[PDB]
Amino acid sequence: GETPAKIGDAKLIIGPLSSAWSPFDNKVVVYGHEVYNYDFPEYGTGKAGS
Amino acid sequence: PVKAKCIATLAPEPLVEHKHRTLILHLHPDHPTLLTTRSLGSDANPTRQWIERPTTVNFTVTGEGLEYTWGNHPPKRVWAQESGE
Repeated sequence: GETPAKIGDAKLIIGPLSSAWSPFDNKVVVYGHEVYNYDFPEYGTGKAGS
Repeated sequence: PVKAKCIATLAPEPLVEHKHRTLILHLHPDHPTLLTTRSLGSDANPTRQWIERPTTVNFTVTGEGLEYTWGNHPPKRVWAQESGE
């Protein structure tokens, strides 16, 4: 809520929005286009098969 | 018909995981595998289940022991005494 964007002629300031729901979780896996908000175990640890 | 020893089957090894008198086993076969056990008490309490879908299973092991048969892979055995301190 202090960024303008003088594109056109008008100066416009937006937000910050109140609805801070990031639909992404903290931990996310990503695949090509299908995005999975998955609790991936970690680098360095993942159990075999898992 | 003769008693040939076919070159034969084998299922991928299990993932042994410890708990208190309990075997969690994340398991992941190639094909449907008949798993089964024998709680070696005079209470047998055996189990049988063909496993083709990978499955984390559980086994209440007793004090004296249990055995474990991942397919025609040889039978395992396990001491589960305490772990609850």
